[PDB]
Amino acid sequence: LFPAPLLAGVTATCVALFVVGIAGNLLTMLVVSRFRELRTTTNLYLSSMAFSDLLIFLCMPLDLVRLWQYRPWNFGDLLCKLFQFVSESCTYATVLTITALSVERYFAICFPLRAKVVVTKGRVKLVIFVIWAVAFCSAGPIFVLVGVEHEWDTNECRPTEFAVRSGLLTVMVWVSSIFFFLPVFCLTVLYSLIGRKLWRNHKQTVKMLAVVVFAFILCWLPFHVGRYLFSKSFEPGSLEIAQISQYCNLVSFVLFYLSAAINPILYNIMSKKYRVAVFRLL
Amino acid sequence: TASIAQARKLVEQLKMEANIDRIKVSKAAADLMAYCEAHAKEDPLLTPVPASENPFR
Amino acid sequence: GCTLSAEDKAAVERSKMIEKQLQKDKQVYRRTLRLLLLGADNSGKSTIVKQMRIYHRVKTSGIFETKFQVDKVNFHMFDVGAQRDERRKWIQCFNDVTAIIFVVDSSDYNRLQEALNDFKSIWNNRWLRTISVILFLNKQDLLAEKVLAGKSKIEDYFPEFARYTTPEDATPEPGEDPRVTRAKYFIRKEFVDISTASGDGRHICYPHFTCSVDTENARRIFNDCKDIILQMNLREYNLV
Amino acid sequence: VQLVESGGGLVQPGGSRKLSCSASGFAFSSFGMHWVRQAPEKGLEWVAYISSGSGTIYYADTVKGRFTISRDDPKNTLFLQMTSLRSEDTAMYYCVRSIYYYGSSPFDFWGQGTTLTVSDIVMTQATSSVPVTPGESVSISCRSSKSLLHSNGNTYLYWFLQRPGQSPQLLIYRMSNLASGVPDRFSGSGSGTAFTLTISRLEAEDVGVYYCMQHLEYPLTFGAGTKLEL
Amino acid sequence: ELDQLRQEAEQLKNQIRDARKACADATLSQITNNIDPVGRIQMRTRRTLRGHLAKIYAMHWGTDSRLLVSASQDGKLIIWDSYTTNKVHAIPLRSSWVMTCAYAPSGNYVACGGLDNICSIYNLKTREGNVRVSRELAGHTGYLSCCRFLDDNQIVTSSGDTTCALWDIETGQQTTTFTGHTGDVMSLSLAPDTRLFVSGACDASAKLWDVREGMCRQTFTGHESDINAICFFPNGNAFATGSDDATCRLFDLRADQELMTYSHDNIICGITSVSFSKSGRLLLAGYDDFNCNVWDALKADRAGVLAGHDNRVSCLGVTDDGMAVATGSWDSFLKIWNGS
Amino acid sequence: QVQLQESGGGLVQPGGSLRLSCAASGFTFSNYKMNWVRQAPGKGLEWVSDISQSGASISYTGSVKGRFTISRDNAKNTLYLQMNSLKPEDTAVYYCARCPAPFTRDCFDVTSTTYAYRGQGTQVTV
Ligand SMILES: CN(C)N(C)C(=O)[C@@]1(Cc2ccccc2)CCCN(C(=O)[C@@H](Cc2c[nH]c3ccccc23)NC(=O)C(C)(C)N)C1
Repeated sequence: LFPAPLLAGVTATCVALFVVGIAGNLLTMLVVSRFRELRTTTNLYLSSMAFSDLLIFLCMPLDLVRLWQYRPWNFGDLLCKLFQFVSESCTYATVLTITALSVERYFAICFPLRAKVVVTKGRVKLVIFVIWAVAFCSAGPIFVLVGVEHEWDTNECRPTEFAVRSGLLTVMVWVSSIFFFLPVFCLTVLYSLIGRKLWRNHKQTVKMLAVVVFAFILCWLPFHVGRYLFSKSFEPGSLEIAQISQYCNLVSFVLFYLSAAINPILYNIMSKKYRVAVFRLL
Repeated sequence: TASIAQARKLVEQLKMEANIDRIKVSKAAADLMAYCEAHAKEDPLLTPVPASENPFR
Repeated sequence: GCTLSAEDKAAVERSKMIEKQLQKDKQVYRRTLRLLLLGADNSGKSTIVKQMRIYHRVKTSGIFETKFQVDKVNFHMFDVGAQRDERRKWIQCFNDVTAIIFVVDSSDYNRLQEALNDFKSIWNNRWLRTISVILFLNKQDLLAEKVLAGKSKIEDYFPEFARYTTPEDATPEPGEDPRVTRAKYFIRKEFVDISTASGDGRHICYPHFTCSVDTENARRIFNDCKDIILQMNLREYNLV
Repeated sequence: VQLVESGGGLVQPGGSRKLSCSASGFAFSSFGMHWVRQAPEKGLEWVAYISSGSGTIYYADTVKGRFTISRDDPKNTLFLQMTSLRSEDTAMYYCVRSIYYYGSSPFDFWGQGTTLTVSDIVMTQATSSVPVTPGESVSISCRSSKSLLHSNGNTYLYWFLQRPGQSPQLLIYRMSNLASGVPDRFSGSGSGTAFTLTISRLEAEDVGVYYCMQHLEYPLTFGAGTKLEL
Repeated sequence: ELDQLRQEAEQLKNQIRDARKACADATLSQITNNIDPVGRIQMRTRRTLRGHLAKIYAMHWGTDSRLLVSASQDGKLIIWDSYTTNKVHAIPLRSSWVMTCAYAPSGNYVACGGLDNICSIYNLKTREGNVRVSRELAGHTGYLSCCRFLDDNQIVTSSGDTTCALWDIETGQQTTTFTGHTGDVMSLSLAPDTRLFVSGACDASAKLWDVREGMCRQTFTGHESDINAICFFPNGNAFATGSDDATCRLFDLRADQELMTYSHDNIICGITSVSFSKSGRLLLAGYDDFNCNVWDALKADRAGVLAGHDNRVSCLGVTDDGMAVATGSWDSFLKIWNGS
Repeated sequence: QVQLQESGGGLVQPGGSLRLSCAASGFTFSNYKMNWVRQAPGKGLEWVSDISQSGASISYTGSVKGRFTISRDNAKNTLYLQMNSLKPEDTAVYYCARCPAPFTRDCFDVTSTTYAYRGQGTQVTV
């Protein structure tokens, strides 16, 4: 659909993001595992996000092939379903872990002594397990929506025409939009409270929290607006909406892989313990 | 009058410690070297043992 | 497990039970906050621990410990007794306490420089770099009487007092003479200057003006420890 | 240290009984407990095992589905609930301590036992009766179907002495180590399959029946018993 | 009268120095110059013992080279099975601030002490199945630095106050007191024959004591700062020390002198622990830097480095058979090191 | 063998001057921070002055500030204290104290009753 040079440039930027994200996630996992002192409560969530982003990036080349070439899907139906299941589960786990980090930071800042009394790692691992279970159970209706569509000469991994006709598409759209509406509210409110507490010096902590929330909204709002436009693109009367839904989803694709690349920088750059650990690796 | 008592005690200690027969440093170093050489084969850290004999591997 | 005899399995089970008990001990160890109380013989920290005892033994006893609770938070204060003058060796055991409580008798200016040197040594120590200090400038009424009498002068021992003027922004207690405020602010400024001369990022000093009748020292310790824990949480949670 | 057993008596061949073992004088919660029964005019027979924590429970094959073992650490009581009691369940049941760590001495203290009347490695002790006189040397031997030596280097062979009218008393644990309170005249040795117990100078106190037990695997099995008599 | 006594002491010190210089005909490094180098000593962490909540100050090996004991400021003593990493015992202490550990040569008792000026002995092998405190020795007026068992009924302690004492455990009384030092005695090493022992205090000197006579025999005074560690050569005719200055030094009993120094320009931290190899050719020292350096005793060279811990190394010990080295540190972890 | 010997001292008229010296041996003078302490009769030891390893950082007590000057000569292994305009309150025994450990900013027990790295002192009378 899109002109060839545009897809070449998008592929170059995507592979650069792939390199950056793979390096960042590997470094984060190695640093957390190697050092017992850096095995803090927040580092468990950071490691879970690193694993989720690593799986998302390991799934990237099939996505680039799927947009880039429209090559026939000779890989099978089961792989077509499993690939998108893994991707969706990883995205849900990422956003849930972001929300969990926001909540933990709020509780540890506004109520320090009570947080140190109550917060324990044994509950943290349980929270991580519940997060992953919720991801695997909210991304589980993707074995019905997604299937290989023919017309073996031409094949693509695409949402199923029966799912589209029956109406599962809009329900899944709203279920996914919940995963945007809740994390944005939690991040915004809790980080505003943290900044208000710290603002009563401390300028960079608040500015960094505002960059983090702005990056979250910047990267995740187009993803769900593009999904809404895609779901609405299937109406036979929707002619003008096709080009916008196309370039909206391509931009959401690029910001989707931008999120997995920028998450380690946003959450690991100000530690001053991560930095010395990395320089200790040498 | 505690300072003079302490000084007397220190003088007595120095007097006792001065009367000691001392051997040469060459002989003492030779003795240390000989002990090190005679027990070299019994040192697991100096000469590591095979993994079949190591209780920690 | 495989290639383990029955006695080996029972020994492993006993070790696991020991680890369980160790975790139960670890939770309680993490709950409480440990403080080290320091001062001189004229500081009056004995009255401070006596009034902490409101919040609820061999002759050669090396350490005295008192416990108290503020808002369901357990504090453990350790007072050093029956030890020699040399502190360079046994002070390293308190390099992981939450805070150091330094008590100073501000009434007499003869030993104020000794207290300042003690504060310098505590602040600049290699193993006490991380620890914050809660500074109590005790015996405020005696200092007020000494500065109202006019017999004793602070410029004799601190010549820069004559050039000192109290800051325009200040919060004097009602009914307090300007001379008392100037003396108190200069005395606190000495310690604050020492504190801010180096290592301000890692640890913070918390100066207070207390007395023998004052009964709010427990709340002050609670608030300062809350701020210390807040700073530690900011450091740990990748916020800074 | 004291273990006192309660329960036992005339029971029908279909009834249910509960045995209790009250412990005092030692840290009960940190010891594993065993039940051992001895049929009238017969040898010992292991029954059940509950660990220091209640995680691990073992049973003999003959009582696996009917018996159950439990402990009440605050009360320092050990129980054994028995159901579907048969005529071969008539024996005297003992309460045995056992603590396991590097260098411990399991099976050291036995209870006085309570009698009940109802209306696998093979350990071989060839000898049954031996005539002795005080001031002599005697040797008691036993054999094992399976090699008792382990990769650890331990052998896991135990020797007990049951004097007439008393409970068994541990003599040697893990085939060579002498138990505390046991005279130095007793010595233990043997290969990985055949073992021997030596008494240097006999006394009137040494007269009794001697049993050998293996602790390599469960169930724990005993020997027939070699009886020394004057 | 004081001036005359000071002059006499100065004259005696001068003549002692002259006598020591007369015997210094050759250096240790000159004699061992043609000896072959040890090479490179590579060691790996075989086991890592976890379970302590706070920093570890002391550890000790059993006479069977399998069992350990360690102390932390949580107020806990843990006895480990080094072969299988099993915790055999866990002993809660009455005072959190514990500075030292000792394991009885028989293996029936364990002692400890610290900021409380008391040495507490615990009975490991009781008929009740628990570890209980057997005796509290309460004569010292300063913090307890080191403990060393002589028998099941005799123990030698060094304390923050300048004295050292020998105790009778059954009666709980000081049999002998050693009163030579002028600073905190920080370490203590028993001789193989257990007829003598050495100590290092917060002055720059070390003293050789006679256990039975209860008096000082020699003083060595070679370092520049506080001595933190001391250990005996396996022969029993020499010993080594570690001090706040970066150097470690080897002293000689028979020649009454100092044999060689173990220092490097890149080392500007203090030595916390000192131990020897079974053959005596390797000297292992822990540092304020989070590493441990292996030294060649005969020729002052750094054969290898132990770089596992991520905090200050506080304790160090070598088994009686020379099989392994255990290293404790302020990050609350113990590591067992072995060769290849 | 750590040794510290003080040289200057004597009877001084009020408004006079003195110069104290402290020849040090048994340690590397360059790596240690040096102090001056005094003990007036009927009082405890008081810290007087202080100087770092290179002389960059110098500190005085308020009682003697503006009159006393401390300096060191790392090549000659000696420590100096120039006492100008002496007062009758300055009659004490002056000691030359050594910091316990090298490469450190903090000195702990220089004014302790029994300190190992301190001199025998010199008498100054005004
Ligand atoms: C051209 N556009 C209009 N078309 C036809 C598309 O299919 C797209 C463009 C695109 C083609 C190829 C490569 C990259 C982007 C636009 C839409 C997105 N999308 C997807 O595949 C979805 C399917 C889906 C899963 N849960 C839902 C819930 C509600 C609606 C939809 C879905 N999955 C994913 O986004 C990930 C990366 C998580 N696996 C692809």
